Amino acid sequence: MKQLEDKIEENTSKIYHNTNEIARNTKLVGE
Amino acid sequence: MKQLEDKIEENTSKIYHNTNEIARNTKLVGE
Amino acid sequence: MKQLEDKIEENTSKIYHNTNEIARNTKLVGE
Ligand SMILES: [Cl-]
Ligand SMILES: [Cl-]
Ligand SMILES: [Cl-]
Repeated sequence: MKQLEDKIEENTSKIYHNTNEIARNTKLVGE
Repeated sequence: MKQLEDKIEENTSKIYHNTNEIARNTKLVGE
Repeated sequence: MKQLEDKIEENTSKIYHNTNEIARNTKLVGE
């Protein structure tokens, strides 16, 4: 349970960083 | 358990939206 | 529990593929 919460959080962190990288790419492809 | 399922689903939703944004960027960088 | 671990892993896999696609876009927007 605690390790599963850990694993969920590792995913949440990866998502957070992906969102920020995507946002950078979005800006660079934008007019 | 139910809240953990919730949290997993919040991640799944964030991923879904990231995938669609990535796809938009992929198209805009494509020839 | 086992299915929840499954679901977490489905998210981890989606994230992995998103990270690689983002990286491709990052390179294509880079100088
Ligand atoms: Cl997750
Ligand atoms: Cl992207
Ligand atoms: Cl993601």
